[PDB]
Amino acid sequence: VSEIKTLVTFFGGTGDLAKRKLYPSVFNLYKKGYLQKHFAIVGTARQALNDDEFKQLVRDSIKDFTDDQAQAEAFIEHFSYRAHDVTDAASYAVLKEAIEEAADKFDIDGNRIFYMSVAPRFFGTIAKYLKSEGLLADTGYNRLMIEKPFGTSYDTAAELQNDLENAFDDNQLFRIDHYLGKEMVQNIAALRFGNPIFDAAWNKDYIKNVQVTLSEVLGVEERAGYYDTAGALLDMIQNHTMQIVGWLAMEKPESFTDKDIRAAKNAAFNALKIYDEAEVNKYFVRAQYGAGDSADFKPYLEELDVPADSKNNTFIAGELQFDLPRWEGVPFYVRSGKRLAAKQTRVDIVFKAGTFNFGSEQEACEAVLSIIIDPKGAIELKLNAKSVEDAFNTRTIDLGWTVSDEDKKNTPEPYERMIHDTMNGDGSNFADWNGVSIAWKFVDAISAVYTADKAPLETYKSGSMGPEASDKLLAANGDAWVFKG
Amino acid sequence: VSEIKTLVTFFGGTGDLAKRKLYPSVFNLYKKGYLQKHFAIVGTARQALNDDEFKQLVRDSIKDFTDDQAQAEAFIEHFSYRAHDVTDAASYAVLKEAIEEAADKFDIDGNRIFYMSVAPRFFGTIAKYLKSEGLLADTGYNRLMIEKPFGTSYDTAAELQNDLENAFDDNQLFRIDHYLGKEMVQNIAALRFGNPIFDAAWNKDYIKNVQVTLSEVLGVEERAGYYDTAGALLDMIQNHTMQIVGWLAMEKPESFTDKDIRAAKNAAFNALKIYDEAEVNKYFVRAQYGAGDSADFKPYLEELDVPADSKNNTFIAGELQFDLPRWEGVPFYVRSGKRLAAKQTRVDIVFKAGTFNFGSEQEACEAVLSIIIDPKGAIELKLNAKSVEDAFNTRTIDLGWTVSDEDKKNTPEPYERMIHDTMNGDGSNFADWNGVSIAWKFVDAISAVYTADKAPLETYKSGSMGPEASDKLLAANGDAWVFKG
Ligand SMILES: NC(=O)c1ccc[n+]([C@@H]2O[C@H](COP(=O)([O-])OP(=O)(O)OC[C@H]3O[C@@H](n4cnc5c(N)ncnc54)[C@H](OP(=O)(O)O)[C@@H]3O)[C@@H](O)[C@H]2O)c1
Ligand SMILES: NC(=O)c1ccc[n+]([C@@H]2O[C@H](COP(=O)([O-])OP(=O)(O)OC[C@H]3O[C@@H](n4cnc5c(N)ncnc54)[C@H](OP(=O)(O)O)[C@@H]3O)[C@@H](O)[C@H]2O)c1
Repeated sequence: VSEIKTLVTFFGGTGDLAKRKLYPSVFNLYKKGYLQKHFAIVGTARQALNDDEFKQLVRDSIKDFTDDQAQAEAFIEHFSYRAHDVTDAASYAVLKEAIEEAADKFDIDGNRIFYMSVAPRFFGTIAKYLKSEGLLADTGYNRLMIEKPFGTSYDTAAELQNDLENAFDDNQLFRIDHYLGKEMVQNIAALRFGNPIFDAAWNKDYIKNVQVTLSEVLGVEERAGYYDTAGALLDMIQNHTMQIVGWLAMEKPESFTDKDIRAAKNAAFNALKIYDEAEVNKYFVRAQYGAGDSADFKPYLEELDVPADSKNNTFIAGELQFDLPRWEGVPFYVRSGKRLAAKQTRVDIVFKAGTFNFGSEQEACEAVLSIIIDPKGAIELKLNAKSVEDAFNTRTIDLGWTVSDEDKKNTPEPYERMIHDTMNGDGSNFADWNGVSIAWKFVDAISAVYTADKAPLETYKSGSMGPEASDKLLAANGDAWVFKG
Repeated sequence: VSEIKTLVTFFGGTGDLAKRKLYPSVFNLYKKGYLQKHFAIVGTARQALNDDEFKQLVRDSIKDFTDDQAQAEAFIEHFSYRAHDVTDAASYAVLKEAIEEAADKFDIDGNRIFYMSVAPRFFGTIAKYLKSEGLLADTGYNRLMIEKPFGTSYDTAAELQNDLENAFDDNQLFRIDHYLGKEMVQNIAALRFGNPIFDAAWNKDYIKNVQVTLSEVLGVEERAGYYDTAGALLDMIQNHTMQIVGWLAMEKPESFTDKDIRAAKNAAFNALKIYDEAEVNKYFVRAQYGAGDSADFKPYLEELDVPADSKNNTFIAGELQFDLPRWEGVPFYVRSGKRLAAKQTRVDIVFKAGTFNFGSEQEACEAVLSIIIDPKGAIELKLNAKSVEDAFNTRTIDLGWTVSDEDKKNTPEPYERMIHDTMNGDGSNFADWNGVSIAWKFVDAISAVYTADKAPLETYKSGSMGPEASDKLLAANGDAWVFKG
């Protein structure tokens, strides 16, 4: 396999994410032979540790992924550390020095990746100092990996983007969204464009509606502190759901290059309808989970640290509309919520029923293409066939495929994939500025109605798939949620 | 369920087919409540039996399908018999009498079905006498069920048709072909017309080639006496294969009525290309099985009662061409043979690979829709998806569906279905004159080249899928057999 020559700096190197997810992911790239001799990893945080102590931290982090002791040690030898406060400009001179020493020791010409595994408030600060204090390489590339979230409204995101653009171009920004790094999400484009029978049918003349579900069975848990201010709207819709929808609604690209894929996705995003107060009440539904059918399934307001006057949404369902010729009249239904009937991330594409008359009692129903992303990768195609009756009649049958154990074994973790894509300079599995800003504009419009309490807050029994208003939404267009639980 | 009022006469009533297949099939229709009070079954043959003895014959025939003794006896009470020689005109007066007595006893107004379970040489004779001797009902319908074969060449079939048309119209003729009475064969039209994504793709712009396989693992066995003069050509191709192809190549009908289905099938049959000597050598392959990989798999010439100078075909493979806009440039490959790798009756529809460039090492292959009819009903769709690799690449995955045990339990035997369809007057699962005559014209053209030895006779190892010439045939158009064994 070909060698990747790169120098990666991990801000928040002693963090939980760094030791649980980042280091093991990088180790994997080394095991596969992508990282060989010309690469270095510089960790940093305020904690005063020397190179040996940091190496031991990394050693303990990759412990459970070690087979060959020699292999582990050869990898660990590529790490170095430097204590540093991100708010102290002068202190950046010390980190600059460590970076240059590492590049010398391992002979790396530029090719720097900066990973921000720190609190969101530091994002803009760090980027500006990388530029002003001279940490950016003058050779090769310079890429920034920004952890979530990327803003909390269009305004803040716009501000962050502005600060980031001081030192980087948008094509150098890699916003983390682990859902886009999921293997099955990447199968959408393959199924669509790789098969003419689907490619030709991916439009208003064959599709009736598209449904995206991101259900969870757990509740707010110990995360009340954050969740109460975010809700399903900011925690699941704005980011994960919107980006999955981007893959589904995109135009057919000129080629499969990241640049062309983004242009095709943006054509869709730019045609998305932004709702006013009236439209929000008509096309969206917000809810909060009530009691379950036992006692441990307590209502959201009775959860720990939840203000008894919280009107936070633990569920969102809504209809999206694209003003593009291929999607004219095709609603895109989305829904995500806590304490629902099942944990599942799926896409259901409902095809219009055919008008051929068999003269049978039961006529042709709608065919459905389902792509289950979580918990296990699956693809199902519900088609119309002949029923086993004496008289000719139709029925639906399901053609299915499931990921094999061998498949599961070879599938890279989402973080490995994302770091690897960044080293490659491949932006196809990453949201760009345009897609993110539009996602924010769309969501802000809804938020405004919610914080101003200009829309009802619904309730639903824990364990159900949501309030009846969710079904009322689809019924208005003669549609129904495919996944019932 | 609604009651069927009918009087059925079984010529060859004491025959093997009558007691093994016919009577139990009719009994089933009674168990389901289709046959109630107004129906009678008149059996006939030369053997001198009285009504009691025939009833006992029927009793022993349905023995293994009895649960309720009372039910069995109520059914048996509807049977009567009359000794009769089909070559003796005068003797028909005696059968006429028995038929009219049965109609009185059970109050049946016309609605007569005559089943010919006798030797083929009697077919024309029986029909002519039914007319001249007055056995046809003057009220209701009169339908004739002709067992196989329907001729041995276009000439003989044309002669038989002429004799049959003395007393019946073609719409009253029901030619038996148990393959058309198979549940899965009837699922073709449902899959195609019931699903717009397939309906719209069932033409030259999406399909590369269609393949029909009717393989068997057994050899000529004890059937040398008949087989040696027929071959795979007359035994499997002319009848079974041609009619399955009819379902596949038909135009889209105006409605799903038997009349419209036949008109749509005939549009295809009429556009079928009849081959000359040159084309036969170029588009067809005849072979005979050689030795296997043990000793019990002896060559065809070493089979019992096989003339050491036999050039009989135990395998046929060929390309069919339809001169219709929807099939322009689309070859239909067919193959059937003995001592092949596996017993299987299937249809494989190869879709043209897409031209979208992923920039991957492995580009999009051809999608395949497979319909397995025998031994177990199955439907598979091979599609292009993303491979589980670090770099984006494509692979094919299989979406499958299999008939459930409950399905198998409810599926009517082919004979039950055929008799039931005849009582209903439904000709959709039956070949009409036009389809049969064209099938004969097509086959005769090939036969002529074979009996005149103007084409090579190939050889193949028992257990293989046929001679290499079979593969050479598809390779000429850049195609390959999907089912490898
Ligand atoms: N872990 C998860 O599962 C997860 C999942 C999704 C998203 N994320 C995101 O990843 C980022 C951090 O996650 P985490 O779980 O790893 O958090 P964490 O345990 O709190 O780690 C914070 C890191 O930042 C360092 N730090 C604090 N203040 C600093 C400063 N003033 N200057 C320099 N370094 C400073 C800390 O080291 P010192 O205290 O020694 O300075 C520590 O290494 C956040 O953006 C979070 O949203 C995490
Ligand atoms: N059984 C199978 O699996 C099978 C499968 C496919 C097709 N078929 C077709 O079904 C037909 C017969 O099959 P089979 O297996 O049932 O044969 P079979 O046992 O030979 O029966 C022949 C019947 O014809 C009667 N018969 C003979 N000569 C007659 C005459 N001169 N007048 C009146 N009746 C006469 C016989 O009764 P008498 O001798 O007492 O007159 C007997 O009942 C054939 O066309 C065959 O091709 C059979």
